[PDB]
Amino acid sequence: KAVIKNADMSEEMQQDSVECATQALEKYNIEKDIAAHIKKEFDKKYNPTWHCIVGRNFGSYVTHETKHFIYFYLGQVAILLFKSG
Amino acid sequence: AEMKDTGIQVDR
Repeated sequence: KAVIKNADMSEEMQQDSVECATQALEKYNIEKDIAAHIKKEFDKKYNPTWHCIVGRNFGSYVTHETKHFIYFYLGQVAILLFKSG
Repeated sequence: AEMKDTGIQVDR
């Protein structure tokens, strides 16, 4: 049950975020590894440089390229994926 | 090229 809280990317790039995060959740138990999976995939499919944060409790402030930002809920975790550089 | 500064708070 994905829930988009704040998206800036295209409906297509947005679908790839959810899907990609889904596979990582089906595979990894540790947030850091889930974050890595998603980051590495986006660096590949959409070129560097991306950054990913996964967790249940945190606040952040970042600088990103417009149309390249997404914050959403998947499972009981929240994912912040964005490109800068 | 066209940057934005965004903050997010997570408490689920």
